[PDB]
Amino acid sequence: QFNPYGDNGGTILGIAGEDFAVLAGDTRNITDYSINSRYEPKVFDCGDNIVMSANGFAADGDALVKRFKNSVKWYHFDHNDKKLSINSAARNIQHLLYGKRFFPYYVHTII
Amino acid sequence: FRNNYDGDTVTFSPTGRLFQVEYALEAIKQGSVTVGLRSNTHAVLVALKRNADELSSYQKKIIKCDEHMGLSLAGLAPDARVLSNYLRQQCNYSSLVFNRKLAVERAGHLLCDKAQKNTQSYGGRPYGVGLLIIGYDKSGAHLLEFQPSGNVTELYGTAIGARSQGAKTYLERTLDTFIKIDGNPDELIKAGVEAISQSLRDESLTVDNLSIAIVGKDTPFTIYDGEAVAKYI
Amino acid sequence: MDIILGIRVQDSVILASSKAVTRGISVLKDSDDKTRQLSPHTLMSFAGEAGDTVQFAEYIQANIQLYSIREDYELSPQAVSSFVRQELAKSIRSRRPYQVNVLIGGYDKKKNKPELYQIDYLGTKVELPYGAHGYSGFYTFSLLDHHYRPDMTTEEGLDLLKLCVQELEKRMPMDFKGVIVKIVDKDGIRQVDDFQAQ
Amino acid sequence: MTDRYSFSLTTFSPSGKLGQIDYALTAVKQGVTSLGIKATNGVVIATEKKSSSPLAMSETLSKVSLLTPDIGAVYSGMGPDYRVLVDKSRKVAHTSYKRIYGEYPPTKLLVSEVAKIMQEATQSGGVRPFGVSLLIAGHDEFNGFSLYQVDPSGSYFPWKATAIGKGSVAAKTFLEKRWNDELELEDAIHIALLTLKESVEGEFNGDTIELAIIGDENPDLLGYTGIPTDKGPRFRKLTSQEINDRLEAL
Amino acid sequence: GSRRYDSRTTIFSPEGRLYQVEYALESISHAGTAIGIMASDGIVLAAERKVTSTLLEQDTSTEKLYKLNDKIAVAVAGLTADAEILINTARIHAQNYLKTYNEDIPVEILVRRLSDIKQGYTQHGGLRPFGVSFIYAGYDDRYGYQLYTSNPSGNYTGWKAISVGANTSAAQTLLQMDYKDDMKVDDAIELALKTLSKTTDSSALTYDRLEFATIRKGANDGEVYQKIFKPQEIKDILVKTGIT
Amino acid sequence: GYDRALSIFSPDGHIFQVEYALEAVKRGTCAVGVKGKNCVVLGCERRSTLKLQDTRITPSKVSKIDSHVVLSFSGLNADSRILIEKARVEAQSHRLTLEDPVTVEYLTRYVAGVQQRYTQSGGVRPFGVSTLIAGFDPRDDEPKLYQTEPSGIYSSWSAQTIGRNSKTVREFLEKNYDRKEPPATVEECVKLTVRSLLEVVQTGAKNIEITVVKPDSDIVALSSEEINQYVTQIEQEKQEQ
Amino acid sequence: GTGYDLSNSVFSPDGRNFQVEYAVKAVENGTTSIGIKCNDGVVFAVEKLITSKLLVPQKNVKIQVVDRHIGCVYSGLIPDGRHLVNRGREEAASFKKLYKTPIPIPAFADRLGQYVQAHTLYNSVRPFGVSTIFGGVDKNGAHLYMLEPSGSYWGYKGAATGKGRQSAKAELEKLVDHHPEGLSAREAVKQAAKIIYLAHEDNKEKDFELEISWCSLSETNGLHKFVKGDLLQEAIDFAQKEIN
Amino acid sequence: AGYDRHITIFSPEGRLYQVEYAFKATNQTNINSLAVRGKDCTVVISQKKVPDKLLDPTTVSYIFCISRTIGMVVNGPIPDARNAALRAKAEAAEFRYKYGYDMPCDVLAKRMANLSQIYTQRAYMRPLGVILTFVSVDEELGPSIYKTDPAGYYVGYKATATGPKQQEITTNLENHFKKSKIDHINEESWEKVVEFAITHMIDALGTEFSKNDLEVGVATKDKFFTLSAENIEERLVAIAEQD
Amino acid sequence: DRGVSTFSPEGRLFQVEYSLEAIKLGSTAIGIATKEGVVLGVEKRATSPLLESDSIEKIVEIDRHIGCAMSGLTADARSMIEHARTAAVTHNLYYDEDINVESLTQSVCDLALRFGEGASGEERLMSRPFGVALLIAGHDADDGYQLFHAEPSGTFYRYNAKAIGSGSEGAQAELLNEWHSSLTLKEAELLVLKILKQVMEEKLDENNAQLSCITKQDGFKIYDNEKTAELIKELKEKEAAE
Repeated sequence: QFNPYGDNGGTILGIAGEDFAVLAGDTRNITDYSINSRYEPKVFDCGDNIVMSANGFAADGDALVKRFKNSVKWYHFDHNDKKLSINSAARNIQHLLYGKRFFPYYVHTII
Repeated sequence: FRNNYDGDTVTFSPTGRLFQVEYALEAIKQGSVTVGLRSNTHAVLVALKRNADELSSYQKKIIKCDEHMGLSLAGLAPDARVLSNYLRQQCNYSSLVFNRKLAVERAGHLLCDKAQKNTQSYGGRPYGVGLLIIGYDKSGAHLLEFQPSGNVTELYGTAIGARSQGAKTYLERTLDTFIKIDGNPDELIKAGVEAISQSLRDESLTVDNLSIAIVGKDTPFTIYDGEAVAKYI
Repeated sequence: MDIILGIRVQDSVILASSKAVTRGISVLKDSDDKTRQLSPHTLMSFAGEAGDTVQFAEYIQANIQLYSIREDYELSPQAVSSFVRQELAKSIRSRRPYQVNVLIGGYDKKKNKPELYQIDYLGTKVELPYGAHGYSGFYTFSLLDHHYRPDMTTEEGLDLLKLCVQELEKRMPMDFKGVIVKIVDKDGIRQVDDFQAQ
Repeated sequence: MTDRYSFSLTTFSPSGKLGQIDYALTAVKQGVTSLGIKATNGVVIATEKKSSSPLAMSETLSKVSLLTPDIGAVYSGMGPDYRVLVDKSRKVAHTSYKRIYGEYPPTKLLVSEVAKIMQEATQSGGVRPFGVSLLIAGHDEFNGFSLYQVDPSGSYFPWKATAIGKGSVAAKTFLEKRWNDELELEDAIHIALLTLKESVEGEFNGDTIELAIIGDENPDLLGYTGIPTDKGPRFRKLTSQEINDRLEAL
Repeated sequence: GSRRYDSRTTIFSPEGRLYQVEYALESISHAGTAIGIMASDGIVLAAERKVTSTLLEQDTSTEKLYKLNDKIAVAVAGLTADAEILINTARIHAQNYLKTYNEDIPVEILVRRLSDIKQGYTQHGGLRPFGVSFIYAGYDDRYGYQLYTSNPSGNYTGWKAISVGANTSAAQTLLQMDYKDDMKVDDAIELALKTLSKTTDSSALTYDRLEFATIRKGANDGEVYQKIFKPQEIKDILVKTGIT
Repeated sequence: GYDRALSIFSPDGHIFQVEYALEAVKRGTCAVGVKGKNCVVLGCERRSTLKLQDTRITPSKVSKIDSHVVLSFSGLNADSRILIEKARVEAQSHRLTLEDPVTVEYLTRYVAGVQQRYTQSGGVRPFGVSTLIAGFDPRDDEPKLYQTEPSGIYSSWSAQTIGRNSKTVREFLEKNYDRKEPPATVEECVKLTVRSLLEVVQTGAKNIEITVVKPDSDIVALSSEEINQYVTQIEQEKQEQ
Repeated sequence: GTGYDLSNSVFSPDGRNFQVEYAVKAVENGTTSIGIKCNDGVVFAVEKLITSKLLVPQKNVKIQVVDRHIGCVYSGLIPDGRHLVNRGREEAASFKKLYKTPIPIPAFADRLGQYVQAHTLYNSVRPFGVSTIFGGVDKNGAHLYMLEPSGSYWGYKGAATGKGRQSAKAELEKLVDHHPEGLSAREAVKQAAKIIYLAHEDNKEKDFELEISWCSLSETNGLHKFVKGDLLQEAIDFAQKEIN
Repeated sequence: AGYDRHITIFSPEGRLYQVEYAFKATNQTNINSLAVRGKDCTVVISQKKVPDKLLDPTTVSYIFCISRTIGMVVNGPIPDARNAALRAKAEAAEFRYKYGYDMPCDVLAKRMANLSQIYTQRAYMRPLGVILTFVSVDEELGPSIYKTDPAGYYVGYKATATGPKQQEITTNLENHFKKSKIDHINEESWEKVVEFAITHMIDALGTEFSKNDLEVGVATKDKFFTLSAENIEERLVAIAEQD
Repeated sequence: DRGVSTFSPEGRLFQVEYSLEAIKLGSTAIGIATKEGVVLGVEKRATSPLLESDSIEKIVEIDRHIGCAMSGLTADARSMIEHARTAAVTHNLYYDEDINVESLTQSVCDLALRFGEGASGEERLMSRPFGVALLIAGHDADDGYQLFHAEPSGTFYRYNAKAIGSGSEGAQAELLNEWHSSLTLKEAELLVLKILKQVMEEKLDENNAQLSCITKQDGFKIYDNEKTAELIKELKEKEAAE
């Protein structure tokens, strides 16, 4: 029977400094006991000073990131190039995820 | 003639004309002038913006479509909002699906075919806006002219809107010179502001009145207005 | 399940309905009223699956109230019960069926008699002198088969319910926290404020 | 593409006329004469074949049609409109009746299904009325023999005898004079033949006249034996010979 | 394209009337008169068949009087085929109501529904309206014997006596003159036929030109009965009331 | 799929179909509403044209929308039944989802929206109806009376009339209704309502219906006697003069 | 009374569809374009008017490829032409999807034919304002077609449409006569340049650019290809040389 | 205006003008055709005219192979003709697939005649400006000619002709049949039946033909096909000897 | 006849131009934008004395930071206001922020050409343009106080001051004169009151005219009659001072 999900490994870490933030991730992407790649970046600069990682099933991760980057693009067009503040990003992402509440993106996501 | 045949886009006149299309064409001619031109390294749009009062803002004529493409309008502004929005999506699709910047030429074909569908069917109306599209793609710099008849033409330079003929002659004369302004964004823009001046019987181009956009080799599509166009008057 | 008992006496219909609402491991409430007045002489009590129960009753109530205003007239008990039966019979073959069982107690003003209708979630309707849904019949039918007379006053009906409820509180493993008891007669619908100490 | 004619093409004019229905009746007026006569033991329907070329093979064009084993139809007006009405009537006899009750519709019910199809063409978006009047003859156990006329409007009326089309005012007058409640089918057939002769210009015979009856069960037309409660169709088209056999008796 | 051929059936005149409704009523005024009269113990429905011929089968014929329910009937004035469309749906409605409630549909509820169907053709859809006026004779245990009327606009009103079709003003005047509240059914039969007989454009009023029905409490029973008069029965009653 | 645009703008900016719909209202039987200290009364005229009517069964002109709100109208009777029905469905829906009955203003806004919408949708003509909506908000003792018209415009009124000869009866109320001193009794509010119709009904004992609405869902239609008593008393006072 | 010409699918009393006839007028008003069939392929050519120096030379391509082996060129309303070609492209993809083989040119001609005909059946559409010359090579030869606004099409030896169609036809007829066993792809290319140049006397007022494409079994391997650089220039010389 | 003359609704004389006008259109090509039946074959002859020298004469045709057994000649504008052709082909294939036998000629005609009846009744569809002549050797009825027109009419024929000079041919065939007293050409070979057709066409019209002035279709049991220019030449030569 | 989306031979859409005519018949509405806030005023124009004038609701709130005034066929405005509210609340739901005044205005203007008869654009059914113009005023953090004129052609201009309705070219000439960039809120209030005073047929009082404003601190408020009475008084007094 076809399983639409898989697990690509990876661990990610986000820390909020007082006037900086870091978001870190390993670059290993795995499938069971095989290494698919030793360097596959997983943390992305999304524009407007926001970094994002969506970890777990990479195919879902990439879809999500891509969709969020695209949402930043549209935010610019519709709101006269306004900056997408981090809190506004977070709410947006909740709607992206919840939109697939009954077929979830299988990722833990950190911005 | 005219009388009986201009009632909808589904009717030819007895000489084979499409009157609703010509009437839409007519809304362009009464828009505020705008000029496009390009060299091998950049493409430039300049538009004259109309206000309504001295109490009103000046209505925007330049719309950005992607990082490498954008346009100007003369005619019905909401029609431009529709068509540029479609162009935004076409660009976006190309990147999302093919990881590929949409060629300025494909953009023209897509606009032509969208316009066309509104000139052959019942209950539609043509678009009543004209469009100048600049872009910098894998084959360099490009300017396109779109007419709501669906005719899309690739050119070195052009103008559309009221009294556009001035600019169009000026550019037709300047051709060999402005085509060569390679790697000098400011010169080409100055060449465009000269072109646009050939179309003011009007009055005088000012700082809340002039709009300029530019795209080229290492330059994302970008728009200047206000204090940002001061250095060109 | 909940306790849903009806008895039709000479001049009225009495409905008794348990007060507990349990979600799994806790009783979240001991005063829940499992009833909706459909029309001034028609009462409906209900038991079954958690949200469906009140959604269904309230939906029925809305429709009868609509009819009441459209027609400026109060449908007969028998008319209301048929409407409800049809609704439940639809529901049993739909995507997600209302799992709700109802008693309808009405006083028919044109006939001057009370009427008690039992309808389960399949749309199985029967008119009866007394009835129940779920397990409640298993503990109370034998008392009701014994003492029931069609000539009973409202007051005898209550004593007979009292007994029914006591047999329930003895032999039934769940604590249902007593019953709210309502009477439907020629004068409309009233709640017996005391079945705790009556 | 797509029918965007979703408004009525037949509507009321100031005086109350429905023009298109009136105009349809005009088309019927110019149609070739057709008639029906009901006797105590059957019904006969008739009309002239008015072949449009002697190079045509006139037996490949029936104006008299079976709708069910016991019901037949004839028309006056536009033939192509009649033909498709027949298709739809045969079908409706099955979908609205035979597939429900396991028997054929009684005459009046079928007639009323035909009539409704006609009424709808008078009111639905984007169509014209059918340019025909039908005569439908039939038998059923509980009603006996009957004859019905159905017009472009969708109205139907039962008749003892009638004519429609070209010469119908004279033919109806001829029929009022010859009809009585005691006629046997051969008598009716005879009258029908006489009535028809009045409207027919050229050759009059079993090749230029078309005639059917609703009469007794014809078990020899059923196609199988062994079910005693099926005795076969009451509808029968007369042959060229049967018709000529009767013009000596003329 | 198609716009050009659209009559626009659902628009107002500058006076605020609906053209198609008024034109349809015009059409109805040319139809056989139908009369309905209400009494304490029953309702009469009488109607004139417009055009006959001696070859018309009167035995098998119905152009005016149709049963809706065992308790409701209508008289039709206008386009027969249109009336059948409506009558069939009205029959479905009565049954739906019976199925839902296990009670016979009250007369008004049925009348309103049909009138609403009529009103729709007046407001959306672009279709010609139905060229029909109905008189409804019915009985229910709320209001007893009831008489209503509805026309192509989908307006309906109730009446003790009413006419539709040709000559309604003449008919209405006569009815207003001789109708009395305590009238008994047998009287009403007389009144209805006398009125038709005075108002016709026919030379006289013979049996072959009438349809006729009563809704009575059946005389002997305790419950309601609809009698659609056979041609003979009409001949009888035409003599009983002295019109031979 | 019938969607022709029947309500359009014409060159002087009018919408003829809506204008003409008002012409329908103009030709309708007069309706009036007047509000008191603690009541609203709705009066309507019946026609004289034909009086062989069965008044037990003929649709009355004032309809309850819920137990605390009524609606009357002038114009096309059949059109009004569409609005009344939508209104009644909506009042039940509001109770079902909000757990309170509609306010009078809410119900009015609903009906006017329906009316407005039938002036910018394809394939429909506007309603040929204006309405008077009246009653009491749940748990409120302060009376309400609103007016809607084919265009979809609504507003509240101290007193108001619609339909034929509404000019005359308006004129009456404008110089007979004192805002500082609204009718204090049911009795004097009804009187003013009947008085105002008497400007236009002309010998109308039975040619006048009246509906009285009081706080907490207490609505009641007046009978022919009760109304007649009122006509009688108004005539006698006219004849000291 | 008349007005038989206001609406697309109306037969005039002599049986003509005036709207189609008016669509032809828009074609006649277009740039001239042509096609010549040679003995293993086909050549397409077209006149592009230089409205002004401002048009980028070589850049506004008029000739279009369908699938891999079909060229179409048209005169009239250019957007109509594109729309015809978009349809042709769907139509060939579908055929290839289902049948694996690339669409035969006769098959393909009818697909355009049916679609263009379709646009004379209803008043909710307008006819095409183009004539299309098109063709290519298939499993059994070269094929050249022209398709009118009525949807009429046939196979041609040579074909011409637009403002200059009379000179073009006369030139084309000369070829057919003076080469009765065939012409070569190379000869056809030159001959095309010539005819377009001759055709350009009726538009003598403006400057023009020549555009040529071909599909030949021997010269392009049965694939449609634009005539570029050296071969285009040679062809231009021939026409220039032969103009005097 | 004269709206009743633009769509297919009745004129006050109960006519459909659009249908009449569609019949006019059937003559715009100025081609005549005729069909006759053999003992066991069916022949259709149609004039072939190629005005333009720039045309490929092999592609100018009004004769269509509808199915293995059924052929059709059209009198009318080519685009309507091809619309009819594609439909009949689609109908003939689906019938075969749905019911397990080849669509009969008469039934195809009825079907296409019904489609036409609809254009006559629904406003949104124009009639087609064509007359369709269908030919086969039907497995039950033998050689068959069924002809449909823009009114939705159709019937079977012993033989028939269509086009501007329809009548001349028509009267010629009538005369032949008044004499021969039977309803077919009495020849065993299709070759001869083609010879009879051309002969009577020549006599009716008063013209000679080269092999390029005609187009010929033949139905036999289980095949319908058309003749090559060369096939026709052999037949012209034959008529010329003895005559 | 002739279709709803035909162009005139001059290049304008008939229905839209005729729609603009209907707006000229409408009550006057005036907006004035200052650095201290935006003021929105309107003539009520009750059609008769027995009408309760507080039920005339021609100024409405869209969100805390955006309000608008209407003029023309005001019932046409109800669905625009609804779409408007929905767009502001939805933007906040998706982004945890206030919608910009401009984007909100743009969203309302997109409705405008969505009219036709089964057209060749998308799936946009509404039988005619809207017959009502809107003045939309708000505050947002990027562009401060803003006033917009949303028309049924779908175009919207930013203004420092703007009048719409029957008294409009009269009042616009007047605003051309009075408006300067350093106006205070109280000045704007007084200015709007004065100009309605000039162009109204009726004698302006607190019952036949209505004021509102939006500020960043307190949001959009409709002023009650007492507050506006005082401001009318203040204006009569200041005029009677030369």
